[PDB]
Amino acid sequence: DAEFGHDSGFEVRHQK
Amino acid sequence: DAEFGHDSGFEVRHQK
Ligand SMILES: [Zn+2]
Repeated sequence: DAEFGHDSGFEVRHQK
Repeated sequence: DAEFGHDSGFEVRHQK
């Protein structure tokens, strides 16, 4: 699991 | 899941 904080994060950092 | 590539991403971007 991770999506409770993970949207994406690859160059753009986490947006939520 | 996203943990297979998620280590973080909040300030540093994704490292895994
Ligand atoms: Zn992430």
